[PDB]
Amino acid sequence: ATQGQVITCKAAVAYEPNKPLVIEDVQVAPPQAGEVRIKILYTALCHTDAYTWSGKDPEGLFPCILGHEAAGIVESVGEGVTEVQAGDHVIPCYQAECRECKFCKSGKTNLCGKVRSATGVGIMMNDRKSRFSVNGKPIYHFMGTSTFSQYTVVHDVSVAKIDPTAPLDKVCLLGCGVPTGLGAVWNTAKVEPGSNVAIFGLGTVGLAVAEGAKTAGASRIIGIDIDSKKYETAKKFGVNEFVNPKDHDKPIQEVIVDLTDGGVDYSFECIGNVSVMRAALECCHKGWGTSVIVGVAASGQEISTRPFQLVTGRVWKGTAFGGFKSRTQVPWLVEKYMNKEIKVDEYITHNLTLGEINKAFDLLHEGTCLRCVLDTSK
Amino acid sequence: ATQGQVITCKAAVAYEPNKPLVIEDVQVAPPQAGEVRIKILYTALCHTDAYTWSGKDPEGLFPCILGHEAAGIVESVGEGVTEVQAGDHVIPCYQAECRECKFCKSGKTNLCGKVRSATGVGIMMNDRKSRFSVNGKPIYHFMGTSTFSQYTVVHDVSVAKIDPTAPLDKVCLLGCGVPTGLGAVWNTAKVEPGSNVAIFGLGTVGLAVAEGAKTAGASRIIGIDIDSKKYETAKKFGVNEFVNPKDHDKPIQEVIVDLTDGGVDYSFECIGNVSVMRAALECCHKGWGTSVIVGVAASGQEISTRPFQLVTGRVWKGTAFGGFKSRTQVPWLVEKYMNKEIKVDEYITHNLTLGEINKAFDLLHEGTCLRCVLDTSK
Ligand SMILES: NC(=O)C1=CN([C@@H]2O[C@H](COP(=O)(O)OP(=O)(O)OC[C@H]3O[C@@H](n4cnc5c(N)ncnc54)[C@H](O)[C@@H]3O)[C@@H](O)[C@H]2O)C=CC1
Ligand SMILES: NC(=O)C1=CN([C@@H]2O[C@H](COP(=O)(O)OP(=O)(O)OC[C@H]3O[C@@H](n4cnc5c(N)ncnc54)[C@H](O)[C@@H]3O)[C@@H](O)[C@H]2O)C=CC1
Ligand SMILES: [Zn+2]
Ligand SMILES: [Zn+2]
Ligand SMILES: [Zn+2]
Ligand SMILES: [Zn+2]
Repeated sequence: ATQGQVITCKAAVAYEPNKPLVIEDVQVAPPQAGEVRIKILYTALCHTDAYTWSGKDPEGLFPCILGHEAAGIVESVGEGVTEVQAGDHVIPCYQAECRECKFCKSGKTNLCGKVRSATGVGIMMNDRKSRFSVNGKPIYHFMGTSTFSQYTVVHDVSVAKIDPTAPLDKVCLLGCGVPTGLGAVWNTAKVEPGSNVAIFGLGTVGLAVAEGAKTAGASRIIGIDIDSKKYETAKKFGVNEFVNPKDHDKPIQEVIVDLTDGGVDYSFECIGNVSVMRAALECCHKGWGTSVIVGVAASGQEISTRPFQLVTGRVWKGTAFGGFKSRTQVPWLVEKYMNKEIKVDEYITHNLTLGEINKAFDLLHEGTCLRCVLDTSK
Repeated sequence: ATQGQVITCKAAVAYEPNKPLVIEDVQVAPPQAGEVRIKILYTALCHTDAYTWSGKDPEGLFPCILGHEAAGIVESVGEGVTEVQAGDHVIPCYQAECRECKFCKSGKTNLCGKVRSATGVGIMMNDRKSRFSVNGKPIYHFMGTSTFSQYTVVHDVSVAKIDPTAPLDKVCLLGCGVPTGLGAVWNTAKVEPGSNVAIFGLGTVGLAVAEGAKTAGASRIIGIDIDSKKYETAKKFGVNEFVNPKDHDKPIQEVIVDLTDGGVDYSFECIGNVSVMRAALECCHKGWGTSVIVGVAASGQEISTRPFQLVTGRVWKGTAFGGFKSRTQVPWLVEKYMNKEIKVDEYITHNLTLGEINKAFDLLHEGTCLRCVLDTSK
């Protein structure tokens, strides 16, 4: 048994903004009530990790174990945990689903407040302390997940139990960008067959929106990116027209309006840039157009438009994890992937190891990844 | 000019139930106010035609010119007609869209009563007489369309103006089965991505439902037909599992429930058989399942179920022309076909001429057609 015992293991610790992550031996405490200790086998990285690592995250706390896109196998569970057990295959999710709060009970949102008072400050609810340490001193959790490690401890309300035959080096991506993108189409916008759609930003999120739109039956799927190399790549995900704002003097919204004779039925902003968010709203069609903000803007940044845009029938909205309830629906997305109904594999451009995580981050930084997946054994 | 003049032309006249249609020379009167005379180039036939021809239609009136799935070119228009003109390419529709009645104004239905008091009894609204005759004696219109003719006269509220570059030997199918099927999914049911669907009856309507479901993002698309040869054909339209009721002693609803562990999210009955309609309702999932009746049952036939089926969350509904507004949306479907977003060609199994219409009906009778299209020039 490792159960009830401290586990020493490899993990990538971020000690300071912008410094290379150091691969330490760390102590992972056993799970307390309501907690789940997971053997993480594969973890993906994304710009959300890098953002905090670069010291730009006002909620960032050092030293910490980053990582929030993973899949693994439950090693043990704490007192009272019943939905997973040792041996279950799981995806830890930064977005909880407690099923007991007024948000979960509402039936009108996927947001759940249950553990965010602890996970927002790098600790666990049960004792308001961390489960990670080196040389007797605590290392903060990150986003309730901390998946840059061979083992992590997470709240049971954050653990999705998945099909035990799913490939763990692929379905690690179903914890972040892919569900956000697909559900922005399916849940937040509810795009109807024949809709025309604009997608601003063709990274992983944007490409998942394009797949979502394609699956929902959209007609014109117009991608907008400042990097024209993204178009060739985006075609397999369903993007079927492309505009680079740099090729035009006019604001991009006017360009899209001209291209569609009035605007799109739905737009999605998958960058996190307030000016593009405004453009995405303003390129929607009068009367019925809807824009969904998926991008996460920096602190203090504001979106603007003229109220006539909304008075004349446009709707402004946004999405958090595609509107998916994590514990209930991440398993459902895994099922759809196993049935070849959603892409996952095609988003993984590189496969490295946890040991080479610093190299993964260099790949991320240079725009070379869609998703880079890390094997935590080496 | 043929305009303002009577036109003599070929047309297939049905004089008596079950007798071979006779290809006469007929007189087509010029259009009066609100009417449109159309040079019909291609017309498809379907079981709706045959039903009336076989004398089973209580609204059937003889002698008559059958046919309701066509495409052509406007020859002339009557007083006051402004939405089409001579030379426009058109699809005459059995379902009007006047835009002025309480049904059109409702925003809650595609049914329009405007001309059905005349078209239901084989005549025109303007003068309550027919525009067809042989040897001075009147021939009734059928379904406001009468497309088994080189020329017909229809109400302007029934004429969809379409893209002038569309192939008229294909888009004749967008006046009946294909929109009914696609819109049963898109408009009546509003099937969401990932839904499981059952389709009862894999003719043209059923196959259009399958295409609709596929386009909407459905997961399991289960086809049910008493002819197992329909499965191979149905696969290209999106059917991905198949059940023949004959291979099972249990009622088909129990079979589907077993296959899906509880039932489908949506079912569609595309036959017109009250017992299968009940089966389609009862194979829907508790809590949220919805069945859509597309099939048109015989007079006096009734559907039945136990109320607990509905009390426990199933919804029973039906569709008329897929919920599409004809004049506004048939042009839209043509646009989608031209953009390769909906199939049309694949439903056309044979191409004959109006002269061989009796042979077309034999093909129809033996189950050999999905859709048989007729060139009216020969
Ligand atoms: N709402 C939510 O729950 C979630 C939001 N996100 C957010 O989604 C956004 C995208 O994430 P990823 O796809 O991983 O990022 P990414 O960095 O891989 O992709 C960004 C893309 O936007 C393009 N771009 C940058 N500036 C542009 C401009 N001015 N106009 C057009 N294109 C431009 C880049 O060329 C790049 O292709 C981020 O803000 C991220 O925080 C991510 C996950 C969940
Ligand atoms: N609601 C509306 O607006 C419209 C309704 N319709 C109706 O849709 C229905 C289907 O039309 P089409 O596809 O042209 O007919 P079809 O005759 O081409 O297809 C009927 C299919 O049902 C199958 N079938 C017959 N009995 C069966 C059973 N007991 N169980 C399972 N399968 C069975 C046959 O094998 C055949 O494949 C008809 O009732 C027609 O009147 C057609 C157009 C519009
Ligand atoms: Zn991520
Ligand atoms: Zn909750
Ligand atoms: Zn028909
Ligand atoms: Zn009307």
